[PDB]
Amino acid sequence: MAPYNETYASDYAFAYEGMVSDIAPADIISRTVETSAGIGFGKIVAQGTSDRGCKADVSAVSPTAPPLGITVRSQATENLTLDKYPRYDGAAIMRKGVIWVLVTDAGGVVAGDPVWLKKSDGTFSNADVGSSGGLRLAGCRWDTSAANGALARMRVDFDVPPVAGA
Amino acid sequence: IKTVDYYSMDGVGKAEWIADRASDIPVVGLAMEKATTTVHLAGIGYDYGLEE
Repeated sequence: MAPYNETYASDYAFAYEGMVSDIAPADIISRTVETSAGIGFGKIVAQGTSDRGCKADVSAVSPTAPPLGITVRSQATENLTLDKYPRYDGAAIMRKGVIWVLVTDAGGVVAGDPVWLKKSDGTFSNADVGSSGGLRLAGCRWDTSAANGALARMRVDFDVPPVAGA
Repeated sequence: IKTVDYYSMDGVGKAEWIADRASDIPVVGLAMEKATTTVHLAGIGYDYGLEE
């Protein structure tokens, strides 16, 4: 009977942090979490050192060492970390479907835009940062107009090599 | 007969850690093999003369 965090919303929300939207194709890949803390749901991941592991640290990704994919919302995750994949757990990375993610940009994004990754934190945006600290995920595009700090769905394809931007 | 040959077989696979609805599930496989040997002919015999 818990009425806390009641906002009396006008209508239903759109999605959650890492939920997918149904479509026939999806590469979902099982990896093992390597970071000491968990990994959030809609997040980018790099290639681990365990030959099948992944890390949440993408500060050193390059066109030669591209990022691995994006985690998905699992909803059965050990109930000790709130919404995360705990250490030593199947990660369920996705690299082909359409997924809801979080926007980090001042002016927001619109339907068809490039997707730029900020290597410092691992956040998605519309344009390059400008100090050799951003990559462009070459095969990727948005699918929703959204403001700053809101959820937008994007279409992703990680087999296309990334592009470095200074 | 000329040769003797005969048959064997072996299989190969690997299992892995997977979780959370992913399509990644590994697979196994099988094989077979044949091997051969040969067979040859030899001989010995005697003789004698008419006055032996």
